[PDB]
Amino acid sequence: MVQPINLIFRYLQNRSRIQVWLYEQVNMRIEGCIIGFDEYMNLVLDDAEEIHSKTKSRKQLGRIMLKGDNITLLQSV
Amino acid sequence: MEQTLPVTVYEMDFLADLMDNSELIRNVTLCGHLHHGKTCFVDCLIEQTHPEIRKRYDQDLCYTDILFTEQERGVGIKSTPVTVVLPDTKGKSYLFNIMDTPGHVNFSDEVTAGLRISDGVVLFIDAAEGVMLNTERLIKHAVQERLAVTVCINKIDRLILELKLPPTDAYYKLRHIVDEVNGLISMYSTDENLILSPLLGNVCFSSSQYSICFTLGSFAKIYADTFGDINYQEFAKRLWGDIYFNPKTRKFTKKAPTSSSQRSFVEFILEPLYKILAQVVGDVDTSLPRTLDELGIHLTKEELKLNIRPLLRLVCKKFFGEFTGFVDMCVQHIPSPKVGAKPKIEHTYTGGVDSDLGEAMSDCDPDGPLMCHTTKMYSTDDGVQFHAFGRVLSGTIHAGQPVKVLGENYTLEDEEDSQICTVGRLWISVARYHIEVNRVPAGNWVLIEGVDQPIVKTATITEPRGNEEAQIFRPLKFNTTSVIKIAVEPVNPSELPKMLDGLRKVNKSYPSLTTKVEESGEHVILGTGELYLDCVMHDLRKMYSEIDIKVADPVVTFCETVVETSSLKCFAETPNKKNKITMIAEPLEKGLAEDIENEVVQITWNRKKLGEFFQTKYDWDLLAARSIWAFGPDATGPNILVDDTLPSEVDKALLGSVKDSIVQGFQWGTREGPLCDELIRNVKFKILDAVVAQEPLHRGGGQIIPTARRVVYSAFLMATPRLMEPYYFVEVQAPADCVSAVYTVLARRRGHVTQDAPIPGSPLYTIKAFIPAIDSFGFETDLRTHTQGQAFSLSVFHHWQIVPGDPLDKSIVIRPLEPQPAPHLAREFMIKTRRRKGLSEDVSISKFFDDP
Amino acid sequence: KAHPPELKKFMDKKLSLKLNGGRHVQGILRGFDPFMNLVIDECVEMATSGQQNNIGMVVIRGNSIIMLEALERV
Amino acid sequence: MSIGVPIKVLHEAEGHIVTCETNTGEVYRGKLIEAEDNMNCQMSNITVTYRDGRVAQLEQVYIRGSKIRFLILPDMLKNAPMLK
Amino acid sequence: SSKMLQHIDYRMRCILQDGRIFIGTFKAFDKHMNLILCDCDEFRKREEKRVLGLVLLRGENLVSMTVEGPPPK
Amino acid sequence: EMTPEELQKREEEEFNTGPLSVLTQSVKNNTQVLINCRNNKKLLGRVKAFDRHCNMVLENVKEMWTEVSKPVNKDRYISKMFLRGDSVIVVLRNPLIA
Amino acid sequence: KYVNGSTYQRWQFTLPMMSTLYRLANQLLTDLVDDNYFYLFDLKAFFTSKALNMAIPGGPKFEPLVRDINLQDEDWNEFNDINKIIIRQPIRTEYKIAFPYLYNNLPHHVHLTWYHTPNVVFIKTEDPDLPAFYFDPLINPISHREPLPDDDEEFELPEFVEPFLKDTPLYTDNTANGIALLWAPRPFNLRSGRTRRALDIPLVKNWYREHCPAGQPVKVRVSYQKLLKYYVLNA
RNA sequence: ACUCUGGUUUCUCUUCAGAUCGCAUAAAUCUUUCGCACUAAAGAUUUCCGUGGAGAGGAACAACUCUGAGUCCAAUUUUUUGAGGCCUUGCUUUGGCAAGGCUA
Ligand SMILES: Nc1nc2c(ncn2[C@@H]2O[C@H](COP(=O)(O)OP(=O)(O)OP(=O)(O)O)[C@@H](O)[C@H]2O)c(=O)[nH]1
Ligand SMILES: [Mg+2]
Repeated sequence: MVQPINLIFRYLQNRSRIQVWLYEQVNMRIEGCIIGFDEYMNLVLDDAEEIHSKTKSRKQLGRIMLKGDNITLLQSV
Repeated sequence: MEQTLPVTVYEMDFLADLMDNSELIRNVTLCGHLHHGKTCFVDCLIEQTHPEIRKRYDQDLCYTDILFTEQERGVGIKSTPVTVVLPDTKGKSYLFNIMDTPGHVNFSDEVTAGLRISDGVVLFIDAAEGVMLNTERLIKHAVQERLAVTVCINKIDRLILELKLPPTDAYYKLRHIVDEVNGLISMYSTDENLILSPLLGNVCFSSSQYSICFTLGSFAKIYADTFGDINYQEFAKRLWGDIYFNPKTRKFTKKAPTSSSQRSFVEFILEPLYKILAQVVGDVDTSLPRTLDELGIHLTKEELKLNIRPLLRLVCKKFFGEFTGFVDMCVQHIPSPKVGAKPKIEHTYTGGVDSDLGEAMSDCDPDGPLMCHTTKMYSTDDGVQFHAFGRVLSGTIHAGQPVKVLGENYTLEDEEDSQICTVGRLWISVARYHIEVNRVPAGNWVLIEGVDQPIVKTATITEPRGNEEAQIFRPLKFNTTSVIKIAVEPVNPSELPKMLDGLRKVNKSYPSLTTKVEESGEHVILGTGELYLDCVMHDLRKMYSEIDIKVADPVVTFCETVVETSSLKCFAETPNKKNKITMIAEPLEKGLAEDIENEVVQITWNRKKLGEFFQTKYDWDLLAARSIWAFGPDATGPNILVDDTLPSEVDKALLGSVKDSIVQGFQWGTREGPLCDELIRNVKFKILDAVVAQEPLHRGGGQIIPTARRVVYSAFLMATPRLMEPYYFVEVQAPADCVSAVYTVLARRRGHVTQDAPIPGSPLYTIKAFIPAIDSFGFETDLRTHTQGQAFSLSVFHHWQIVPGDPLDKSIVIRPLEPQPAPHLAREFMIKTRRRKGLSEDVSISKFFDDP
Repeated sequence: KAHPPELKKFMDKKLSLKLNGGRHVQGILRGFDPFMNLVIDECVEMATSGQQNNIGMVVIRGNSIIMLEALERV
Repeated sequence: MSIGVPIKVLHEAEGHIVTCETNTGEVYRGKLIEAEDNMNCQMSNITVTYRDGRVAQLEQVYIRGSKIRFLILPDMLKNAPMLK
Repeated sequence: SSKMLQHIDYRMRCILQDGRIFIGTFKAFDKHMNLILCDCDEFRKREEKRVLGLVLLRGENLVSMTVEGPPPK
Repeated sequence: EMTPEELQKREEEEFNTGPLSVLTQSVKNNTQVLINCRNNKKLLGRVKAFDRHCNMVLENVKEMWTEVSKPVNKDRYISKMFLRGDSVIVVLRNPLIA
Repeated sequence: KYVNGSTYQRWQFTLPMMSTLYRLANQLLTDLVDDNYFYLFDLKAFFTSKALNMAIPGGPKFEPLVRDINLQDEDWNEFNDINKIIIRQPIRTEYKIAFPYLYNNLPHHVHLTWYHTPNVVFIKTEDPDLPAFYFDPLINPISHREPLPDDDEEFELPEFVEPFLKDTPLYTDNTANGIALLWAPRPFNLRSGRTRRALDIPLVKNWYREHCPAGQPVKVRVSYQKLLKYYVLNA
């Protein structure tokens, strides 16, 4: 049975197109290429980008350290 | 209510509120062998839940065993219910309806009266004695009454303070006990999902002398409250069973490090328990306070001055605390009774689960149609009024509410065994006090006042003006057979009514008691042994009738069998001279009477499955196997009525016209029997031919029932009739040196020793033997006197065996007051029973014919 | 001392998660931590726009999880 | 010294019908199956009142205890032994 | 922490994070300020009183406790 | 934590080298500090002391908060305050004008 | 430390003292670990036998408590019809003491004896050079032969933890002696007690309370039975 | 982790004690029962040997072990924040509240 940070390690082993949702910010999600996590689910993303739902203007961010206290959901593509 | 109840850890409003939520109720029977720790375990639970009720230092408070004969004999005699509120390991309080049942095997019937109203079983096993006679018998009777079985291996201190086993070898002892119980459950149940292991929580380890009680989870929680970061359930999954601890990798391995490491049970559980008991009993003065400081226990200076056994009980009361492993085990592994309502209704209700009332009884709802079921009658100590005890399976009894009590002979077409009785009072029955309640919802046990009059053994209390299609719960199928027969008369005949009154009362108190009057006006009590009938006779002379009562010598009830087919095909015409019946009687195949009695077959089956059984198992043709009419004196009795009437010679519809009366006469004939008016056994009655009258006022009823009994009797007598002896299976627990003494005691009483096997891990032996029950009177007295008390025997009914004589042998002279030799014992056993019965001096084979 | 949330009842079950910002999600549970972050196979997103969006294996932070409903019978 | 009294009352409420309100205003009434030290409540046979007033029937529910505003327990547990 | 063991069984008023009021008999608390209140009536604003019963209020949503009345008999 | 030692003064190595050192500066420099705090308020004062939760004792504070009318910025002066430190957004040493 | 004071009223003893006093009194004590030895030979058994005008063979004989039913004066009812009675073994005196309500018409002032107490399987330790917890050869051997979790599972025991009394030895040099003191007769199962008069201590009361040994002459046998008679009349 | 009780021994008195007051066991008297009463039983009373508890009084040395009381946590799950800002109505106690939509 999969434990979650093992699948985060498998995500960076896959260097997937990880789209991360936000806590309380349902409009803006962030695409990225995941590289590293830690004990507290802080995530660095190589080519991360903001996607709204009303605007949908994907803004490119570069390699970010999105805090663990802000993420909701790590989907792929 | 508001009665004056003792001080308790909970409060009775919380008990009455846990009564409503029937998910938090555990109806539990504590059953085991004699003196295997059940009453002392209930004492430990009572001392846990009652701070003012404390065991004396040198003498164990029993707190059940509330009868005078129980306190004097030391043997539990009646099941005492105890309703406590016990907290779990997680701290959750569950209502516990606990039936402390007698472990003596003669009082096995009392366990059945607890097994009916229970959803689960805690089988108590002496850790020294291991699995004994009544532990095997209550494994069998617990998995056959469809109950969840858990095990409390009580008296583990005997592994420490008596045998002084090493902790590895006492682990081997406990593992052998758990393996023996697993083998017995796999023997008496095809299912293997009820494997008992302490890893599952099914097995609890205990010492009710010293108030030790732990499962693996509750011992792991002592580590979890001592050391914080450990999760105790995962630890409890590793504590038992060939799992070793690696303290360099800190991990539990199946492979043993160092080849001298111990198992996790020995290292983490048994060696701390040994060190606690060894530091108390050996090193109290020198080194008990530093190990007590290591365990977190501080005792007062007044408390360390105690003697070594009360100090052990106190030290383990402070270490182990409450008995939360028992509650772990009975909550995880004994049903809800919401969950346990459906196997209870499927097994014990006569309508089954598929009825409209069986559905509403499987739901177990307190706002349902009232379907209480009482199995025990508890006399108040004035002796006059009884209180029916049982569980509410649906609805709610109320005090003051009129109610419809259905006796055991109530069928839906015979509605006369019912009676509308006003419920007087309701009690939640703890053992030495009763909590008077206004109502009792479903799933709970209740003492009911006022419903005691219309019932003898077993009641189904329903409500009047509804539940018109309400059937009874099944009567208590007992573990054994009440065989020992004593005649009972008053010393002064003028106080016969008191005795008759008292006889009715012992018929209420003892569930497998049979009080009858024979045709000589002789009052007869049937019991399971001499301790059972000694307590019945004590209650008869002291509790119920305050009069003096002569007892006869104990005798046994015999059965009657045949050994060959009947010589001439016997016949009987009715007093009309129409309706000739023509039967032969032949002996049954070997093991078939055991199959009919142990419900391996039923006439409640269809003809296809019944015929398929008798074809594939006993080499019957399907001609004969589809022609079975009935099953002996009851619906499960050891005789068969077959019709081999061809449809060419007999009209089959005209034969099915009188099938009911021929079946009734056959059942009555096998119930009495022509040798000595005691049950016919292991006889196949083949109706060869049957003339039937054409018009129904000439056949049927008063003509064909006594005619069918006469042809059953004559077909039986023309076959070569034999008497059958009840044989007691005797399990003797002797020392190793007293084994040849047990053989010597048994050799004087026609007993054949089956086995003498060492109790593995104890210095004792078990001699399993087969004594005749007519030769077992004072056998345990002979054995314990001859061995100076070192050997001890429990004898329970096993089978019926043919007496070595021939009962129809007028060649045999019997001087009246002599022990007869074996080859004409049956001739002694037949006529004296016939004299006791008062029948004629001899039965001729031609008494029930029509030619003379 | 962080005990794992008691979810082997819900392993391999079809559950509908509610997430923080009025959000919703559906999928098969595959495991957890003591922090109740859930890993999900066959994840269908199910937004409030009304059209159902399959993903597959996702991971959900346990902070954002309001409720589990086991849609499958446990 | 380690575990508090209200979590003991929450463990005492298992099997009973509790009604738990969560952070998003949704009220869940039904049979509390299991509850942990954190207030993670596995409940069952749940009547749900949402914020609008709609009532749904959700037969197996696991609420994360962080989001629980309060639980209304049965008053039977006013006589529970840890509340003495 | 005797500053609220001083307040056990007093009829207390608990203002919450949404602004709702819990007037209940303060039975128990712990280190996380989870309250057990029995016979608790909720007061919200338009005035109405909503009886609840035994409320296990989680400590996250508790702002302020204050006494309404003395402990009953 | 892999540093379970009793003699823990790493928390003011935190306050000399790390991120919170900005306020030990105003413990020692006695500099005016602008605090953007959670109710869209500004607290300018001078922090006397603080530690790891960023709870600060501030002296002689002007606090700014603006109201809608469409926003006019109001002020109130407070003597001296304890500020719970999760109730901040940002903390600012007020800059070198000269 | 060891007694009350100068009044000599209460003593409290160390278990090595009680062990060596138990060993010094070994000749006066029978080393029974039970009262199963006194089955049909205890006080209740003798009160029963006195009440039934029956004599247990090793036991006392009294005057009849009640006037006996003369079994040549009863007049052949249908109850005592000897042609109905199946005789297998003679119903002994012991059976009417053991089950006084089953085997006696008119059991009056009769005492239900204690039944079995479970057989105390205490292995006396012959060798003190043996461990106190030792698989003695009196113990019958246990012939050897489980939902175990996998070793791949990540359950670790934490550093502070080990078994509860790992530093404590399993047995000490006075552990088997204290276990023997558990099964020692009174007063040796005590470690505290109240002081008794030298009159009040019968050194040989539990000698005639045993069965009289084999091979004894008749005068010592009647002496055992009459010591039992006045023991039972006292009690 | 700081402070105030209570002690223990011995001698005596007083009262209660159906509790094995005694893990021991005497004697007297009366009544009953049978013998025909040391060699005999029952019931009851009494006296002795000599207890436990409580209370009280003396006098010997111990006085704070014991029984009590008064006296190291910012990273999901609670207490070191998803917080704050916009729009419509019902009433405005013209401060604004309640519900919903939002935006972050
Ligand atoms: N050594 C030891 N003896 C025990 C233990 N538990 C009970 N006993 C003793 O064993 C005897 C068993 O008596 P009970 O437990 O009361 O009787 P029971 O087990 O309920 O069986 P029944 O007599 O049929 O009711 C008692 O005399 C207890 O003193 C124990 O854990 N260890
Ligand atoms: Mg019992």
